[PDB]
Amino acid sequence: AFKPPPRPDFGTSGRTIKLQANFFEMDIPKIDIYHYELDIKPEKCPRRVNREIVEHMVQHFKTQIFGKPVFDGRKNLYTAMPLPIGRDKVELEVTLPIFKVSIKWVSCVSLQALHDALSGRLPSVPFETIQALDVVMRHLPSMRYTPVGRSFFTASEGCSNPLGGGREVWFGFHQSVRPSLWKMMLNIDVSATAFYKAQPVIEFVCEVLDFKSIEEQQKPLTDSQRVKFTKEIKGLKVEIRKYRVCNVTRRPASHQTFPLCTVAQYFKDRHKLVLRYPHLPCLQVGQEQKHTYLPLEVCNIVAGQRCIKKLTDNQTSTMIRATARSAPDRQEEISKLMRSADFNTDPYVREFGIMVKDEMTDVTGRVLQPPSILYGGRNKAIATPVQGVWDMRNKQFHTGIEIKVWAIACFAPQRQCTEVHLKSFTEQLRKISRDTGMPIQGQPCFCKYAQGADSVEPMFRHLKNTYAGLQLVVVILPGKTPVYAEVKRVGDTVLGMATQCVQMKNVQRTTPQTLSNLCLKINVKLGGVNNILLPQGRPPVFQQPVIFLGADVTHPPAGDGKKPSIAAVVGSMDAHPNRYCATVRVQQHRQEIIQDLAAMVRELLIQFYKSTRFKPTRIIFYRDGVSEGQFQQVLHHELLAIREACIKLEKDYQPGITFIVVQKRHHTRLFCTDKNERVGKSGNIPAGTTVDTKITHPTEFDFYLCSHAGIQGTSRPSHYHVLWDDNRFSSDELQILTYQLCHTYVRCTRSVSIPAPAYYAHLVAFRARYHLVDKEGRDHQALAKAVQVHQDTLRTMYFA
RNA sequence: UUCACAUUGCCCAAGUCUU
RNA sequence: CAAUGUGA
Ligand SMILES: [Mg+2]
Ligand SMILES: [Mg+2]
Ligand SMILES: [Mg+2]
Repeated sequence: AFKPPPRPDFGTSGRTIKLQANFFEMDIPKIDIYHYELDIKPEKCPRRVNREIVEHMVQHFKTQIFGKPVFDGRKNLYTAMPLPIGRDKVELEVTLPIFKVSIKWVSCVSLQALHDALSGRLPSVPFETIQALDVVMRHLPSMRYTPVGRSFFTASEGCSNPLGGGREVWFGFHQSVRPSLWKMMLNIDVSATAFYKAQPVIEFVCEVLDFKSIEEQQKPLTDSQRVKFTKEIKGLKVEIRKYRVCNVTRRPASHQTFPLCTVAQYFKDRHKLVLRYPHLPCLQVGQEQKHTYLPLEVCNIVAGQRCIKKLTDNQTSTMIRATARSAPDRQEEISKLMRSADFNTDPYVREFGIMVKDEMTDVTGRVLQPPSILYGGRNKAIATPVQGVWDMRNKQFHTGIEIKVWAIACFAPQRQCTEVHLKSFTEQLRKISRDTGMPIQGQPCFCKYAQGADSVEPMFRHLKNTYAGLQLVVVILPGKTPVYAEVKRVGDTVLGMATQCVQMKNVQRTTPQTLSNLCLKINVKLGGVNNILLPQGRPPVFQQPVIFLGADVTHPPAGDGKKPSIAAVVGSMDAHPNRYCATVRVQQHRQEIIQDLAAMVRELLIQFYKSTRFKPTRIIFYRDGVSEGQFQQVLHHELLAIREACIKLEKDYQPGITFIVVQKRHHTRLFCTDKNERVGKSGNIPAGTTVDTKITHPTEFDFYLCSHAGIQGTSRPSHYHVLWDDNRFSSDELQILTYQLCHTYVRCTRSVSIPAPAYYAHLVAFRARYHLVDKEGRDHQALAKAVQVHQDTLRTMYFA
């Protein structure tokens, strides 16, 4: 239960399309290359500090040693020809404007054995060899540019992309080495992120405070100003000799004091310095408990410090405006980068005789046929998606819900959302509900204005007790408000009542499209079936009972230290497949492995049997958001968790488990080669484009599938990787199955970018995160209850 | 909080050392 | 899901 299956075959389905991928072929020599371990003392040093130490050491000891190594920034060094070593250590003493370095060889890396693994000759790809190659390609840019993850950022030359607040956009590129069916590939993609301007602190103060210039004013800052500035620069580094800021003094430099005495005076006396701006305070740097101080005038923000904090609304707006790029525009920016990059020239890439193609790799994809969507009513109409989109005009829900009892609760101000507005909104919504098959048969049995989160629970309690057979509460919200989270806390977890919130602006001015999409959510929440896949058009897997599981963990934002990660798992409850149920848990901070999966799957198998009266013969498990580096760890725990659930249920119940990891967030981009193939304004590849050759895995079962219409920017083709498959799918069937599952998403008449089960799992997790707002053993149980839905909500699609 | 797509935020990675 | 855009 620990090795992924081989690729069973290649797909044959769909018309072919010519594509270019942001992969660049690598020509690698077959040689033994020599790996050395390293030790640098002290070893609490930053990665970049260590690189310097090796850099000098290499030029200092050039005679009788090293007479062009690469270095991974910690303890691994690679050379193209052997050193004067053996397994003998060599204790070296290096100096840099006081370090000791150990160099003990470890092994030989065979680039020969890598040609084999890329062939059918060898079963496995040797990670240690791929690791080496990565260090080679990364060595130069890790010192020229500023690394962030697997990317590299630098201030663009001649361009300034200021964000305000003392920030600006830096442009960069992702870089990674990947084996493939064809060759080694250099994956390159352009990116941008926020950095702090290396301007004087004085100018940094200005932009943060919105001064046109300093001297406005020459009075000491208001505490409102001194605090806001404290928030911006604390934790940043500054140079005079670099230092990190840990505090901003309360008193001006003229009257701030320390035991050797005014800050102004020490610079006046010791350093011959009279300060232009005594009225302003001082940065406290170094150790918080020690008493070092610097005035702002003698300090610069040191370059290369990424902005870890969230951008403001306007900074975000600016950032997007800068990096927004249609697919051709994006294809051209990667291309220009690679020609410019001059990978071949790099002297370290040369030491290892590596050659990189300057042109994007050509790959042949296939564009799969969309499934037909069956509707109900008397029409029993069939929708046919064109380019990943269809519509509901002249169509009714497969199983529409008749709404007899419902209510409206308006938390928008009466002045702003009038009874006319609500009445007109009710008129149109009823018109669209009729055209849609989910007839709202009469006016609401209750319609009252309210205010504040305080009125929610009593209102909803009154409703539940007063109106028998109450199906729905429509809730009008003024905009962004804590009432929403409250409405859902009470509705989902406290009273178990269906609610549908609507922004006030979408009530004041309705449209047929918005109301149609709104009915999609309502009908589902009330137990309806919007549509189903054309039964006779489904893959053979449906000939027997099968459950489709979607799973996902959602972790806390950057910089957060204590919030839990939220695991969510959903399972199909019919043979369509359309109706899903959901389980959800809180678990350890930033743990990807779903800890309580067995319990979650058991719940779903039980409810599947209660809904369908079948026991699944197969389990198709779509698992979102696991990266290659976590495949084995995740699969081991979660495959065994699914078996565990099955085994503790009955007998020998051993359905076939297919384990698929879905990755939407990678750096593979696909482009149309021929301009006549590009779709829409964004110029993206068409919905259904499938790639399972050339750029994919050399031995294992994986494929790219872009299942959605690209509206804007460059589409992300979702990657699927089969980690386990008891059911022995062919490439065709699984690719078609995955694609058809993208058309079973109930919130829109579109093919979405990942399978509905996986998509729902996101919605579920995000809803759990909403139940926990401002609430995040005894700690665990408190949160565990916050995300536990009512008994009456368990079997619903409340998350729609 | 009508909805999708796109940018960022999420596991891996990255990150952390005389006033 | 939140912020920000493109769209229906
Ligand atoms: Mg995730
Ligand atoms: Mg780590
Ligand atoms: Mg949005």
